[PDB]
Amino acid sequence: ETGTTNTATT
Amino acid sequence: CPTHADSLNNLANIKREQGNIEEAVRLYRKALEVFPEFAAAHSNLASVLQQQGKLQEALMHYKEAIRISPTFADAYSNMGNTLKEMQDVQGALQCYTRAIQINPAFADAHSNLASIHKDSGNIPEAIASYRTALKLKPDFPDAYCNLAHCLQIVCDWTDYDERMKKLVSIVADQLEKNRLPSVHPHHSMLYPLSHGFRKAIAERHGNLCLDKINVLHKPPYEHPKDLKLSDGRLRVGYVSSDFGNHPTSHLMQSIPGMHNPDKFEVFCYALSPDDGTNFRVKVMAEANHFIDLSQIPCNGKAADRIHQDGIHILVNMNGYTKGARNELFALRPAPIQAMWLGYPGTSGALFMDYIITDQETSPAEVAEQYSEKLAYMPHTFFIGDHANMFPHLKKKAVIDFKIYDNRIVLNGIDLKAFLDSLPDVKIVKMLNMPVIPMNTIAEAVIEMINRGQIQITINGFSISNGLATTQINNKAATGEEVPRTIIVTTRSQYGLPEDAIVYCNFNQLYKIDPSTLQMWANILKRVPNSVLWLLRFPAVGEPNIQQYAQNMGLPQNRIIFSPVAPKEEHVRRGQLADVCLDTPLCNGHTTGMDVLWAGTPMVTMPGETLASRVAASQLTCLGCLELIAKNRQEYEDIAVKLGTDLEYLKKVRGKVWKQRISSPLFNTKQYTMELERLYLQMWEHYAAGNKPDHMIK
Ligand SMILES: COc1ccccc1[C@@H](NS(=O)(=O)c1cc2ccc(=O)[nH]c2cc1Cl)C(=O)N(CC(=O)O)Cc1cccs1
Repeated sequence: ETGTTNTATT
Repeated sequence: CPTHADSLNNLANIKREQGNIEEAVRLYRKALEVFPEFAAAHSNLASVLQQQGKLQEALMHYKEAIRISPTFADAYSNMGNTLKEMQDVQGALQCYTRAIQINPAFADAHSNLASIHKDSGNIPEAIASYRTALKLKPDFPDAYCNLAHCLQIVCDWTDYDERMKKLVSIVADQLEKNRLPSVHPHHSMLYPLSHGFRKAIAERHGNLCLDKINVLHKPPYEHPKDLKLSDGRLRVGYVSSDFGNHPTSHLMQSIPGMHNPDKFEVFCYALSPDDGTNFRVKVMAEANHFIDLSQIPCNGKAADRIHQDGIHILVNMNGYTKGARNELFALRPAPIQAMWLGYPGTSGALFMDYIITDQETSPAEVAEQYSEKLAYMPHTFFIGDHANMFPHLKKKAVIDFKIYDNRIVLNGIDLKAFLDSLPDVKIVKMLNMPVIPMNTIAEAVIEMINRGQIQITINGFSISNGLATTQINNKAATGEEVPRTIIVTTRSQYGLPEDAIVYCNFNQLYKIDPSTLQMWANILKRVPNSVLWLLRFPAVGEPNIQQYAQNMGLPQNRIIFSPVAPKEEHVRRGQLADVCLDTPLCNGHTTGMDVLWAGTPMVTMPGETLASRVAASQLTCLGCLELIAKNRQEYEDIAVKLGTDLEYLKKVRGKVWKQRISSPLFNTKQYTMELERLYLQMWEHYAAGNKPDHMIK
């Protein structure tokens, strides 16, 4: 189960 | 007021980077009070809600964000991550592909998309998408470390040293900034990281479980302080997502039924549903109690059931592997919790009291590598159900086609009865090995293999082609059943040379590194009449390995590749090799047990990590100290001696052949009694109240 990246919207 | 909500949204992003998730959630919601239609706050909030395991509430906000802005690329990508964690891979792909449609240069989305291809087995596409993300965002720890593992999987050693430098550089920076490292704990064993970095990597992945259990607000459990409620029996809970057709069951499926019911009450907690295999069937029937926790998704309720069963020792058999629900252990429903068998390394976490190992695998001087206390087994912590699963391999017979012991091999439950029906069976005293001459019967078996026939009958006995076990009895092929026919295994089935030494390694390719292949190349150059036997896992790694072997001067025909075979065929065809060359970077723990059961010597060079010392531990228990190398030069010398001194090879092969039975390596009955003695040491220690201490003795 490869991890993912969440995006922080500014 | 979108301006004030924007300030709150940026502040929440900052708190989010610092690990203050609770405050980030409070700030995102406050921004949604000041600006209800804040699509960015909805998405950012859903991300942290996902970190806390509140996936259904996260999806609700992701969709609320996309109702506001139908072209919100960040929302689709983030929502894709929540759908993937929810096992909805098609839904994640549609989200990822929609995000990249809106923003072609969305680095995160390409990396997230690459994760699906990686988990799917489409490594070349994962590499392509990870490189795209790094091309758009060269500073991308997640995309770089997962790309590094993709290259490890396919044995692409392109700029390996520099790649390792940057990996270690990325982890050190992440550990310094108190960010979750991008290298997985299971994969850390493969990279030149310090033992401190490996434990730190584990420690921070173990802390993730708290984020998912803190929102549960559960109080600590009251644990039993005696065995009166369980009629003087110690209640042991085995937690595993692998009660079925999985290597772990292939190792310990007999242990539950072999526990002494006078002193122990065994509880098996499945984190996975029933897959319909006999492995699952066996454990469910032989355990005193079988609890399918896959039906209880909530860790709070699931943890309650464990505590409400009165468990004294809870055993973690997953570590940081697929299917693990370590949140159950973070809640500590049992007074004593121990790692065992499933995971080759430290949890790095607080809740795990012990790790079940041995003096060889985890000598006391390396206690700093583990967060848990060392609990030593008498000989080796490892174990396999080979004696119960593959009894037909306890004896063998060969065909003198000219006397080799691994060119044409016959195995079977009715082998002696079949040999007794032949008038010209000879014996070679070693248990001695019977030899069938090159008679009419011998030509008939050879004809079947060459002609590719499935099986023949001789004197009423069925003789099965080893390559066609699935067409004969699929249960036999998976190890669920014992094959009831006499099976024929020949080097000719796999293109192996009839008159050359065969060094084998059926480990997964990612365990090989440039130094390891260089050792094997040195061994092949020193033993001219030899070849290397490797597994096609993944198949796209075959050309990669060849090229490097080609650079080192070995022709392409010196390295023979075979496809992945059913369990029974994998363990049975190990009889065709002369020696097994273990991988020093990460030992093949289950693979070593399979090779040892086949009577094949294994050469190993124990490192410092637990994963690199299991092979040495197995041989130490088997009683073959001459196969353990202290450095690379001794590793090569030991291998070259087995391939050129055929008298020494015969002696070492007979040693493994005999001691696999006479030594405790495969004796599950003895292993269970020794494990029970260790369990009681832990409880006796707990009865006094002492904190978990080393059981090295
Ligand atoms: C960590 O292992 C895992 C983890 C999760 C899921 C399954 C496995 C693994 N199970 S195993 O160890 O009992 C096994 C090994 C070999 C090796 C050579 C061969 O020719 N046939 C084999 C058949 C078997 Cl059942 C597996 O099936 N595979 C095969 C596949 O997934 O296609 C992967 C391998 C493990 C070790 C060497 S290959």
